Amino acid sequence: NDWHFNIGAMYEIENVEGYGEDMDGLAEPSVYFNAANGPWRIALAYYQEGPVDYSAGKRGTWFDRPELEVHYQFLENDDFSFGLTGGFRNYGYHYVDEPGKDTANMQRWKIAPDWDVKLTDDLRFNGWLSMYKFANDLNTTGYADTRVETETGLQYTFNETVALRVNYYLERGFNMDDSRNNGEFSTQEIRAYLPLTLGNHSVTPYTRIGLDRWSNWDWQDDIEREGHDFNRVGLFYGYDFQNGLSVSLEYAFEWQDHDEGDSDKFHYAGVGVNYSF
Ligand SMILES: CCCCCCCCCCCC[N+](C)(C)[O-]
Ligand SMILES: CCCCCCCCCCCC[N+](C)(C)[O-]
Ligand SMILES: CCCCCCCCCCCC[N+](C)(C)[O-]
Ligand SMILES: CCCCCCCCCCCC[N+](C)(C)[O-]
Ligand SMILES: CCCCCCCCCCCC[N+](C)(C)[O-]
Ligand SMILES: CCCCCCCCCCCC[N+](C)(C)[O-]
Ligand SMILES: CCCCCCCCCCCC[N+](C)(C)[O-]
Ligand SMILES: CCCCCCCCCCCC[N+](C)(C)[O-]
Ligand SMILES: CCCCCCCCCCCC[N+](C)(C)[O-]
Ligand SMILES: CCCCCCCCCCCC[N+](C)(C)[O-]
Ligand SMILES: CCCCCCCCCCCC[N+](C)(C)[O-]
Ligand SMILES: CCCCCCCCCCCC[N+](C)(C)[O-]
Ligand SMILES: CCCCCCCCCCCC[N+](C)(C)[O-]
Ligand SMILES: CCCCCCCCCCCC[N+](C)(C)[O-]
Ligand SMILES: CCCCCCCCCCCC[N+](C)(C)[O-]
Ligand SMILES: CCCCCCCCCCCC[N+](C)(C)[O-]
Ligand SMILES: CCCCCCCCCCCC[N+](C)(C)[O-]
Ligand SMILES: CCCCCCCCCCCC[N+](C)(C)[O-]
Ligand SMILES: CCCCCCCCCCCC[N+](C)(C)[O-]
Ligand SMILES: CCCCCCCCCCCC[N+](C)(C)[O-]
Ligand SMILES: CCCCCCCCCCCC[N+](C)(C)[O-]
Ligand SMILES: CCCCCCCCCCCC[N+](C)(C)[O-]
Ligand SMILES: CCCCCCCCCCCC[N+](C)(C)[O-]
Ligand SMILES: CCCCCCCCCCCC[N+](C)(C)[O-]
Ligand SMILES: CCCCCCCCCCCC[N+](C)(C)[O-]
Ligand SMILES: CCCCCCCCCCCC[N+](C)(C)[O-]
Ligand SMILES: CCCCCCCCCCCC[N+](C)(C)[O-]
Ligand SMILES: CCCCCCCCCCCC[N+](C)(C)[O-]
Ligand SMILES: CCCCCCCCCCCC[N+](C)(C)[O-]
Ligand SMILES: CCCCCCCCCCCC[N+](C)(C)[O-]
Ligand SMILES: CCCCCCCCCCCC[N+](C)(C)[O-]
Ligand SMILES: CCCCCCCCCCCC[N+](C)(C)[O-]
Ligand SMILES: CCCCCCCCCCCC[N+](C)(C)[O-]
Ligand SMILES: CCCCCCCCCCCC[N+](C)(C)[O-]
Ligand SMILES: CCCCCCCCCCCC[N+](C)(C)[O-]
Ligand SMILES: CCCCCCCCCCCC[N+](C)(C)[O-]
Ligand SMILES: CCCCCCCCCCCC[N+](C)(C)[O-]
Ligand SMILES: CCCCCCCCCCCC[N+](C)(C)[O-]
Ligand SMILES: [Ca+2]
Ligand SMILES: [Ca+2]
Ligand SMILES: [Ca+2]
Ligand SMILES: [Ca+2]
Ligand SMILES: [Ca+2]
Ligand SMILES: [Ca+2]
Ligand SMILES: [Ca+2]
Ligand SMILES: [Ca+2]
Ligand SMILES: [Ca+2]
Repeated sequence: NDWHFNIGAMYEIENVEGYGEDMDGLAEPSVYFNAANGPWRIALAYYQEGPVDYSAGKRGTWFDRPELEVHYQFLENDDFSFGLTGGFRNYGYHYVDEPGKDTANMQRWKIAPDWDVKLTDDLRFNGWLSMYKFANDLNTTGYADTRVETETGLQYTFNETVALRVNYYLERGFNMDDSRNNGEFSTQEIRAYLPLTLGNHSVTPYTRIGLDRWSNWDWQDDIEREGHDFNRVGLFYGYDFQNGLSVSLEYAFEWQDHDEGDSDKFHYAGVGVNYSF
């Protein structure tokens, strides 16, 4: 035995500047709770996402997203670790001035291997990969029935204060049922992180470098895919209290170049707390 728990909350913001589809930005509140006992770990989350008009005081089309995940660690050694996560979410949508739409419920099932393997005293290879099935209101939801996503690479530890991580990242959305159509996309990036450790402070500068990316949200009128270049930099800061409440702040800017398109400017901001017990 022994049980250990974490509870926490996050508020985050995502916003393409201009009063576009995300009006004044996407605001996203969430709470989560998790519980671990040796090889088992179980996690609950609730989270909402939708655009906001702050002066009008209004939400646009938004969803909430309750979630359950259980993870089993098959093996954990300094030399090797392999674990597997099952999960499930419901995305409950509430439409606002979308003609012929009110409500929808779409589920998402995921299986995800995860691994860590020691290369030398200082260098490790780690990653996970997830496979997702979306299930119910796909035509009104406009999601694609299937997607894969992975982040995998190398981590070098220089000392107790500095480490570096480079990852390859991929996200692909695609439909295995050819009667669809909706929301296919593909993103590939390299992400690099430079975590820095001093006492109770973690500050980590990071960046994502675009490799290749396309979307086709307008497929019904324009069936060819739109290409993009995105590059992001950000900074994460956290502080441990040491008891074990901890808090964190994060900010990132992203340049969004389109092939057809004037470019966009995107900001992400977030704060969170949690408490381990
Ligand atoms: C569905 C909720 C499950 C109840 C979880 C609450 C248990 C709190 C116990 C705190 C004890 C701290 N402990 C055992 C980790 O040392
Ligand atoms: C209002 C929803 C937020 C609830 C999520 C929990 C936030 C962190 C909990 C605060 C720490 C608890 N405490 C006093 C034992 O440290
Ligand atoms: C540093 C503590 C920050 C606390 C921020 C306040 C949390 C928001 C409370 C949610 C309730 C919103 N409301 C009024 C619609 O019910
Ligand atoms: C102490 C933390 C407070 C700093 C808050 C920084 C504000 C970021 C503004 C992002 C703009 C998007 N917004 C708010 C209009 O949705
Ligand atoms: C300081 C950490 C985060 C503060 C704000 C956290 C808001 C969490 C609220 C839980 C989300 C559920 N709900 C109903 C608001 O969507
Ligand atoms: C993280 C475990 C689940 C706790 C969240 C409560 C279930 C969803 C109910 C909707 C309102 C969420 N709430 C109370 C935080 O605002
Ligand atoms: C000592 C209690 C600490 C509070 C956190 C543990 C409860 C989280 C799990 C309850 C799930 C929330 N619910 C009931 C709305 O589904
Ligand atoms: C659905 C969320 C899963 C969390 C449930 C795990 C709670 C187990 C509580 C047993 C704790 C017994 N104790 C205090 C002696 O450790
Ligand atoms: C989906 C696979 C079935 C597993 C469902 C999740 C339940 C986890 C069991 C927790 C076991 C913890 N323990 C040994 C203290 O009982
Ligand atoms: C994971 C927590 C257990 C299930 C909580 C049920 C909340 C799911 C969302 C339904 C909408 C909630 N509501 C009416 C406050 O918006
Ligand atoms: C049994 C615990 C599982 C927690 C996560 C499951 C949330 C499902 C709630 C969705 C309810 C939507 N509904 C039925 C109102 O349309
Ligand atoms: C998707 C969540 C992971 C569920 C994995 C199922 C648990 C397998 C545990 C079997 C342990 C067998 N063993 C090693 C004791 O012989
Ligand atoms: C909670 C465990 C459930 C795991 C389900 C994982 C689904 C991965 C999606 C790809 C499957 C596509 N499909 C339906 C044609 O087979
Ligand atoms: C390797 C562990 C995988 C977990 C087994 C998959 C069971 C869940 C299958 C998803 C659909 C479940 N259903 C039809 C009852 O809703
Ligand atoms: C890894 C945990 C497995 C999640 C258990 C499933 C909970 C809710 C299932 C609701 C089924 C939804 N629907 C429409 C397919 O019936
Ligand atoms: C799995 C997709 C979510 C990305 C963040 C997860 C970090 C790597 C996976 C760790 C496995 C989960 N667990 C319980 C060991 O923390
Ligand atoms: C794709 C190749 C991955 C790199 C693997 C090569 C790592 C070299 C390990 C050197 C180990 C030295 N030794 C035996 C003393 O430990
Ligand atoms: C993918 C092509 C080469 C990259 C493989 C990973 C790095 C190999 C370095 C392992 C360490 C070798 N040595 C002799 C310094 O220990
Ligand atoms: C997919 C890997 C790309 C090939 C390029 C990697 C070459 C350098 C690998 C890092 C090893 C340097 N070293 C041994 C000190 O850490
Ligand atoms: C982190 C995932 C980001 C990439 C794609 C998100 C899935 C969107 C699929 C189409 C959904 C359209 N809409 C506006 C209803 O969300
Ligand atoms: C250890 C660092 C891992 C980085 C390895 C570099 C990934 C190469 C990506 C291949 C390019 C994909 N494609 C087909 C769009 O060009
Ligand atoms: C050490 C990390 C190296 C990254 C290699 C992992 C798989 C990358 C190749 C995926 C190519 C994607 N695709 C098919 C769209 O080109
Ligand atoms: C995550 C990618 C791996 C980057 C590899 C970093 C190479 C470190 C070489 C440092 C040389 C060691 N030193 C100072 C003793 O000379
Ligand atoms: C390397 C240790 C620190 C890693 C954390 C840095 C990035 C955290 C990303 C937070 C969430 C941003 N996102 C993907 C939701 O938009
Ligand atoms: C948002 C960035 C915040 C910057 C705070 C970083 C300051 C680290 C101070 C290191 C000194 C810690 N100390 C005294 C325990 O050694
Ligand atoms: C290893 C992660 C370090 C975080 C990223 C640091 C920024 C490096 C990229 C150059 C930034 C150029 N500029 C002005 C367009 O931002
Ligand atoms: C901070 C690591 C070095 C990053 C260098 C690549 C940054 C990509 C920014 C736009 C791409 C322009 N290009 C091809 C000249 O790099
Ligand atoms: C530290 C290891 C160095 C790996 C750095 C990864 C950059 C290679 C670029 C991958 C493919 C580039 N391209 C053009 C296919 O997108
Ligand atoms: C921290 C080491 C990472 C090295 C970064 C490698 C940059 C790969 C070049 C990407 C350029 C892709 N493209 C086609 C948009 O120019
Ligand atoms: C560890 C690196 C693995 C090698 C991945 C790089 C494969 C290059 C793929 C070239 C694809 C050309 N294209 C885009 C026309 O298909
Ligand atoms: C909204 C940001 C919350 C950050 C609060 C945490 C600040 C770190 C406290 C600094 C040091 C206190 N100390 C160690 C001198 O006692
Ligand atoms: C400049 C940010 C203000 C910091 C907020 C006040 C909380 C004080 C931090 C408690 C420090 C206790 N500590 C970690 C020395 O043991
Ligand atoms: C960073 C946000 C400010 C939250 C306040 C931080 C609490 C610091 C210490 C918690 C209580 C510690 N205690 C009672 C032993 O001193
Ligand atoms: C913990 C991170 C908090 C620091 C906030 C980041 C400082 C940079 C200010 C945002 C710059 C916006 N931009 C790129 C449009 O100039
Ligand atoms: C508590 C740490 C201090 C918070 C710092 C807040 C400054 C971030 C503002 C970034 C927004 C700049 N802008 C409007 C060009 O995007
Ligand atoms: C740089 C860290 C950012 C932490 C705060 C994230 C939440 C910001 C709250 C959104 C601001 C809304 N507002 C005031 C523009 O209307
Ligand atoms: C530095 C502490 C910041 C705590 C973050 C919680 C503040 C955001 C919650 C209030 C909502 C503000 N908003 C986005 C409606 O303008
Ligand atoms: C925001 C809710 C935070 C509550 C977290 C912890 C409550 C559990 C009590 C700790 C241990 C005391 N006792 C004997 C039950 O173990
Ligand atoms: Ca998001
Ligand atoms: Ca805009
Ligand atoms: Ca906007
Ligand atoms: Ca306004
Ligand atoms: Ca610490
Ligand atoms: Ca198109
Ligand atoms: Ca087009
Ligand atoms: Ca492209
Ligand atoms: Ca352009």
